Amino acid sequence: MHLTPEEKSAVTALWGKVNVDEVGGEALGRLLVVYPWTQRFFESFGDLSTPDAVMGNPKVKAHGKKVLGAFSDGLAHLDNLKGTFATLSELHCDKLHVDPENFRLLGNVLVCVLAHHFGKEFTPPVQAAYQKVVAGVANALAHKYH
Amino acid sequence: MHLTPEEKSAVTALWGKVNVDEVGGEALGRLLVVYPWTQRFFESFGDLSTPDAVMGNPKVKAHGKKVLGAFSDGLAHLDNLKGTFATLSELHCDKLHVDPENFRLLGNVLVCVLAHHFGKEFTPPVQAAYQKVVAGVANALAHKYH
Amino acid sequence: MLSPADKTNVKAAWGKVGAHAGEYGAEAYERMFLSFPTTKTYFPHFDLSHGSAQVKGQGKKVADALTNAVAHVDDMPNALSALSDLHAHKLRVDPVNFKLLSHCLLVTLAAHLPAEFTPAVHASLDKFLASVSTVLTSKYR
Amino acid sequence: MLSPADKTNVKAAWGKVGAHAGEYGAEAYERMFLSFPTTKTYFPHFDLSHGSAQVKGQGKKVADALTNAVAHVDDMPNALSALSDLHAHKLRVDPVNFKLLSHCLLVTLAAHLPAEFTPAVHASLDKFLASVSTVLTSKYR
Ligand code: HEM
Ligand code: HEM
Ligand code: HEM
Ligand code: HEM
Repeated sequence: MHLTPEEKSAVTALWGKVNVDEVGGEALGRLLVVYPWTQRFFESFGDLSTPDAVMGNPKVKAHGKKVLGAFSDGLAHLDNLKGTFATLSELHCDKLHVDPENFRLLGNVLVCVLAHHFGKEFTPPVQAAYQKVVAGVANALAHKYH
Repeated sequence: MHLTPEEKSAVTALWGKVNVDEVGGEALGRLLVVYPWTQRFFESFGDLSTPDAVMGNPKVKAHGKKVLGAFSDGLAHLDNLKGTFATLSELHCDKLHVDPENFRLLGNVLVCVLAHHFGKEFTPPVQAAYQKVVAGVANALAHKYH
Repeated sequence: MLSPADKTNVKAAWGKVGAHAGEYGAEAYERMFLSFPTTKTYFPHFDLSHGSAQVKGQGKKVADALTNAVAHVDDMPNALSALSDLHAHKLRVDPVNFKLLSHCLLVTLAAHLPAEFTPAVHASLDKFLASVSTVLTSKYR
Repeated sequence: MLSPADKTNVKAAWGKVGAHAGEYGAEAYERMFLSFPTTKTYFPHFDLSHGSAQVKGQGKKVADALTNAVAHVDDMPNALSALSDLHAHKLRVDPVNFKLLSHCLLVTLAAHLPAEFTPAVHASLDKFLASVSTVLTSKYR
């Protein structure tokens, strides 16, 4: 995707300060709390009955780290997001049956989670660059659906 | 955009039966009727008070003809929609201030008009090819927004 | 909010649909699966080929519930209560997808009711399906 | 539908916002204009640069209306009646845009209230803004 030099730099500098396991556990947990119908994919994960149970469930934290891990690897290949997520796009469609609209919901909770963690350093301009990236990633993941 | 050869032929054979002025006035009229907030742009067009007054408004019918004639010419350039609608994209964003969501609404009303017009000839696979065309056109028109 | 003219329009258009409601419900699901392929992620357990009995039974269940809401249009939350419960707690369909079905139902109705699908009835039908969608997703959270 | 716990959460979070509400409203509009550039088509008459008083004025007006909604949370349709009329028949903002400002509000809240923006309060606030959005577009057709 086309990112200005200023947007690429903003995305990359902030991401160097992120602890990918913690932020991944938070983002996934908040997705399951704020949009509870997303729990239809995680029936085998244990107690998801309340916010505290969601946020403390170790299966939610281990999945979150996995998800953001592969997201993190996509930030190294911003010029070819489609080629980078092709394999995982096909997996999410043919084996997991995950509606791509959930990629968009997660991209917006992730932005909320960065703002909550970094405060006034997550400025308007920097949120703009991350909104383009999460929309680009959601796009790449839904690309092989059929 | 990528349409299979079957989809392109389905799109082109139907459209050879369309009366562009008739369908254009019908599609824009019904846009203004079913989604009344889209009337914000046309306060100089006269009486828009009731469905019959929209549908019979000469200025609505004239604007429809113009909008669908440009659409029609894009159908000849299905491999390069972005390049075809680039200057119109800029005009809708810098001078007309038209929220691109309007394009998507018009594309769905246009699909309902074609089904009403063609009845059983408008089959599920014919609809699928036209949905891809209207979403491609809406994306081309929103391309240069900034 | 459905006005009285909306309610009259919906009761007339659906009255004409009549005994084909079930066949129209199946065709709208098939139109949705081909135009918007991501909706097939909610039906992995179904044979989705044209004319499949599974699609025909889903089309007939949805039509019946539409008929019930037209009959109880002034009291829809109470009449669709069990359906909203099932969608919110068991099926959990993302609420984006309701707009796609609605559009495809509208295209189905257009294609079958030449004389009745006027601009004002089109407007009323679109508003009625948005309200049914709202009621069906009211208990999601 | 807002539960008793949701209402309690919103009053608490909005209470801490307090006298900054106007500043948070302007920041949310600025976040919205940079992240979702199509939303600038509704303010062609404004100076949209960072720090604009026109943007600050709009942020203060929107903040005051949400304060009024929080204060009348069990009677929102009546307290926001005039605002609903105004968006429906003169401004005519397409509905999609209401979800874009609501997300930017949330982002603004998270960035400024790191102790109060818990998962539970994040869920209640999102439900609260969807409800304000629904009330504001209630009279569109
Ligand atoms: C940024 C977007 C996402 C990325 C990059 C991503 C990546 C991954 C990866 C790397 C796996 C592991 C595959 C394996 O070997 O089994 C996976 C599995 C999975 N993902 Fe995605 N994911 C994303 C979003 C989501 C969302 C939003 C959902 C659902 C709401 C989801 C549902 C799943 C499920 C159900 C699995 C299987 C977990 C299991 O084994 O039970 N993913 N994903
Ligand atoms: C397929 C979708 C559309 C196409 C192809 C299209 C095309 C055009 C064209 C060819 C013109 C005249 C260009 C000129 O004067 O240089 C135009 C103008 C205009 N369009 Fe669009 N348009 C579309 C959708 C819309 C929609 C949905 C709206 C608003 C609801 C809109 C609002 C306008 C307005 C207000 C004008 C100016 C008219 C005047 O000055 O009389 N257009 N459009
Ligand atoms: C007008 C909106 C809709 C209505 C009135 C409706 C109604 C119904 C009804 C009556 C049933 C059968 C319940 C039973 O067996 O007790 C059902 C099931 C189901 N619906 Fe909904 N539905 C709507 C929209 C949707 C949408 C948009 C989707 C997915 C994209 C969806 C997916 C399903 C699924 C997956 C089932 C269960 C199928 C099975 O396993 O038999 N529905 N719906
Ligand atoms: C919580 C959601 C919203 C609330 C509470 C709200 C409330 C208000 C209020 C109180 C006013 C000022 C009315 C007056 O002059 O007395 C206003 C004006 C306006 N709003 Fe909304 N609004 C919301 C969302 C939106 C959105 C999403 C948009 C478009 C992207 C929008 C566009 C406008 C515009 C263009 C004006 C008039 C600006 C002017 O002075 O020229 N509003 N709004």
